[PDB]
Amino acid sequence: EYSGIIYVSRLPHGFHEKELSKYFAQFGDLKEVRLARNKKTGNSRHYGFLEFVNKEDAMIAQESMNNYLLMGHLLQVRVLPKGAKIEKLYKYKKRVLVEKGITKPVKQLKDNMKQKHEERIKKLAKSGIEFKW
Amino acid sequence: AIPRERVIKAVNELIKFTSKPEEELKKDLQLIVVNNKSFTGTSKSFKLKLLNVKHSFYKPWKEASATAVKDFKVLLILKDSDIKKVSEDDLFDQLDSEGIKVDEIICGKDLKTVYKAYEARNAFISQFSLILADDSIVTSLPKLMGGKAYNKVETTPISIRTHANKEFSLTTLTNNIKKVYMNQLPVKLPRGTTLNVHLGNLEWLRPEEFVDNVELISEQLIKAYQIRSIFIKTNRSPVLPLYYNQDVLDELEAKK
Amino acid sequence: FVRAESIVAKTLATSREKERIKRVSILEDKKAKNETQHIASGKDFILKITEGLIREKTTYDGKPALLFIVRVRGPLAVNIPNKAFKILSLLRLVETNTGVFVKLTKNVYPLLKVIAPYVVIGKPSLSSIRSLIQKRGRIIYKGENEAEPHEIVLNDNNIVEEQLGDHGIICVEDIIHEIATMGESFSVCNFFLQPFKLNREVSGFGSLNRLRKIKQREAESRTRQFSNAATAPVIEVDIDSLLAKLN
Amino acid sequence: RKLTRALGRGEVSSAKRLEENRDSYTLDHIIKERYPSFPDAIRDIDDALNMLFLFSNLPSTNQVSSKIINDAQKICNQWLAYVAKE
Amino acid sequence: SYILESRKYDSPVASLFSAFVFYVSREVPIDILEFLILSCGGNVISEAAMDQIDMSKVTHQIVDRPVLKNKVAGRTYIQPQWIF
Amino acid sequence: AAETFKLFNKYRPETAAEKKERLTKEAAAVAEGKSKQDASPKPYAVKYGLNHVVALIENKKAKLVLIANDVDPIELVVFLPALCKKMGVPYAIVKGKARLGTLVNQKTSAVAALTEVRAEDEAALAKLVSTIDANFADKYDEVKKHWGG
RNA sequence: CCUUCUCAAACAUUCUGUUUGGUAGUGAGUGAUACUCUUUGGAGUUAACUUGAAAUUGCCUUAAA
Repeated sequence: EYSGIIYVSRLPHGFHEKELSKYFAQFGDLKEVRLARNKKTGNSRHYGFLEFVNKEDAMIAQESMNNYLLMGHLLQVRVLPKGAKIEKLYKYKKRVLVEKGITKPVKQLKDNMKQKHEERIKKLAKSGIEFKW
Repeated sequence: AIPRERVIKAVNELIKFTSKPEEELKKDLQLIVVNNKSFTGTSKSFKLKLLNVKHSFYKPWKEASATAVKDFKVLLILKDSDIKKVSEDDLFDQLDSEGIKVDEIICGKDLKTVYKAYEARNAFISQFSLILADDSIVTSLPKLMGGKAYNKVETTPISIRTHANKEFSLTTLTNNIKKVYMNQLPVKLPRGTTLNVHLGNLEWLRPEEFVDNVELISEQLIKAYQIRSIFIKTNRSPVLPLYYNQDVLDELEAKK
Repeated sequence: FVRAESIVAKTLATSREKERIKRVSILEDKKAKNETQHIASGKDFILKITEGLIREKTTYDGKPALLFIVRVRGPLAVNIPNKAFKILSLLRLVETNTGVFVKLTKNVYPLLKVIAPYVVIGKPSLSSIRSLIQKRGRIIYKGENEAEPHEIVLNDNNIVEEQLGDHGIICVEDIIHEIATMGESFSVCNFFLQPFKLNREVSGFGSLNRLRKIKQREAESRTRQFSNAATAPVIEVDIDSLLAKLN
Repeated sequence: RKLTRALGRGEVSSAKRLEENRDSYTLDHIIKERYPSFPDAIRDIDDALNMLFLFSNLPSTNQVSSKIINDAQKICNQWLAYVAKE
Repeated sequence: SYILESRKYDSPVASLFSAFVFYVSREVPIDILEFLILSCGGNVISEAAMDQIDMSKVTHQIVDRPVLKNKVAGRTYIQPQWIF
Repeated sequence: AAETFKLFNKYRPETAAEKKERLTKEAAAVAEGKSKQDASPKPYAVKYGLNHVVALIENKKAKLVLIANDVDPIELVVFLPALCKKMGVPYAIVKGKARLGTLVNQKTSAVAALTEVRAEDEAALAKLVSTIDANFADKYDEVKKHWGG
């Protein structure tokens, strides 16, 4: 026998936990929802999970909406075994970038450039692709 | 200037490096990279700067693709009004005179209607080599056509200054497309320091002509972006310093 | 039950709106702070769309004047975003098909540009405003009796005396001068008027008027252009002709 | 009835076609019977003008079809202009 | 508007004030005085009329505000309530 | 169904008005300029007649099929689902034939067929038939099954 | 069950040359080339290649009823 956890996928854009919450509150006061975004420049990777309260609530939602169509994706939703433990996907944003540098001085990094210039020339020389200078 | 004989021995040495030990077509094409101080941060751009050249490699590319399979070819996208105004007959009068040919002209409605179905969108465009767009539409495109076009440097769209203000004429294009075919090359601005250019092939026009074209771009660009250094590779090779600029390295902590 | 299709279109259109309006917001911030290197066009622009229709282009080059402006519904998926909702609620345009006058300037020319898709825009005529203010106009009175928070019709220039005699104003055609001629700072009127609550153009839902509703919506699709482009022209129409319908 | 059929179906083009394809009514025989014609008509104009000039100052709203109102306005000022110039 | 085109009088009330020209204020109610001056031949000019587009024009002037300011020294003025 | 009709009403047919209008146009163009019946484009719309539709089947050309349930001599159409099953063709039963009368300009038709569609809707159709295949191949595959026990 | 930033200037006229600016992407992965930073934390930039929009886990109110 299955669990109240449900796995939905094949989602469109513009369909976020805001939408899932106000929609599936029609079916039940939810235990929990989670959505799949990318972690970097966070946008939807088009799937998610939920538990409403009950196994029966999950069953009827899946039965109702298994092959449901929308704007021109269609969702596929499935009922899961006992447990099966949504465990991850802290909701990730598009992060603010921060600049930790340049601490090391112009003189030292220029000497780094001077020595690794020659390092580059010798590694291409030993590849072997000879190069003067 | 850079030693042209360093360029010449570079091309012959990578010729032997490539001669003996899809895949070879990936390997053999030349890339030239520039490091600079910094590009524009916190401003994500997709524009292209059309750097003038004296000799185009697109005629070698077209002569190569007549035999080859990727079918080097062009696409055009335009405002809604001009499709009834323009046709292929005019450019077939004009551009075969020089010996080039435009494949197709498209409208934005066509673009959003039939080259939706993202698989089919990609599949429609992927055969095309050179993508060209309206000076008005260029900002609106990526909501429509998407970043799979923009990731590949060949497939990244380019404007053209079309509207002779006012009462746009075709002749304004039938010279301008000749200019950008024979005499200009578009180049991208990323974030950061690093910038690649898919410069060309070695089966195409000679290293002697490529050397002066490389001299032209370098003399244009040493002032453009305060650039740091220049290297070359062909699609795997670790970087060869051919221009090593350190007078600009002194200013980096001067900026802060 | 709430029809997820409706939900996602709602959210998507608000996404479009939130996008373009944050664009124009920090744009107009950049115009005002005048770092004006990276802008397509540093100047404003104007489209007087009139009569299969004719289209005429200019700039403001202000030279300010008056305008008359009305809430129309639309478009059709847009839950209220905060950063417009506050400014329009100041402007008293809610409970749609409400019409108010304004005087243009440079602080406020962006405000019309944000509220633009939600609203119809154009300049009125002397006959039009005459017919409007003579046939309509509604005012609260408070004083000396009768607390009575009732919107009460204009009958009385003694009310104009006792409420606007500080401005030296009686004889409501003087208000018409204040509006028409952009008179002495005009905010007495613009705070006072309780501006016009207009009539639904075609009520209906009989069959014959369903047709007319659809014609109305088609004409609106023809005549409205939501370019959303953040350099776009401001739209202007024949409100003189249109209030012949709506008044 | 035909229009509602066209709207519960579609073919709104033919609906518009059907709207254009009717003949609204006239009342000339009604007039010519009820007042024969001229001196009795001008005897009984007064109650018309009262309602007319009332409605032309009456404002537009629901239950009006304000086409009627601007029609009343123009026919009113036609009367005013004639009788003024005379 | 609604100009008439062709193709003894009301004795005396027609053509009273013949060859009169009244510069009428905007403050006064026009929509009835204009019917009468059209009845009895006279021209009107309102000041709002010219907003969009030597002893010539000022023959008569219509103002019925109780108080008026700033009155100037060049006022060859009557008030129109006599005419009313 | 709602999606289906959002689709189909785009590919609604030609009415008489548009036909005579088209005819007057191509009468204008046939004489002086051109016609190979190219003065007008290829039209693309529903194929709706029963005999013609079922003739198109076994050629076979129909991308999708719509079958009314409520036809009174039901023997007209009882064979059809088997037929499109056996030929492997995208059929589905609909609720009410008057709908089809809407979309091809009749009181009713009892069958609607698609064989040709412009390119923009190809994947839309593709997902559509995928949906109904996901409604028939798994849960109304059992239309003969479910004897009680 | 919405439907997309469709163009502006400078000049001199070119029956258009030059310059300026103007986009923040469907996601998923595939393998794998180079440059910055600072400490490994890889943060940001770098060849092209698949996928039916695919997919299971990276602290306002008349647009009513």
